[PDB]
Amino acid sequence: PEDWGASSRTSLCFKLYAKGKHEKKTWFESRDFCRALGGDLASINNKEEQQTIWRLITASGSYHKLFWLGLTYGSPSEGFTWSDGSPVSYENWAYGEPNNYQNVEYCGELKGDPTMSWNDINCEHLNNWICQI
Ligand SMILES: [Ca+2]
Repeated sequence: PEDWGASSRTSLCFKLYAKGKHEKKTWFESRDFCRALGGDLASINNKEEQQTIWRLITASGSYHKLFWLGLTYGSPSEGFTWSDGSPVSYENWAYGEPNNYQNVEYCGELKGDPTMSWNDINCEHLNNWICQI
């Protein structure tokens, strides 16, 4: 769908998900859902993509929700990775994150407010999610 608010043209498309609580998915379920449509969980690779997603969040009127992104812990040599294979270069971790709290947080979620900050959280948490194609 045409992004009238974009400041530059791209054919890449982000889509926000989950209107109701029962729809919410684990990180793995969200990854699989987006791949079943031919894409993947969203990666956020620069500030422009972050702003594009923030436009989608405000346009959807679904505020202050948490969304799975494609962030997942890779290894000590890599740190975090994106499920779509992009290197984690741009980062927007919240203060004190990622913190692998209690040794069980290996997936990344977006706080859908103007900060657009990321936090690592347990992959089995039920969240909204963002796909990209
Ligand atoms: Ca955390």
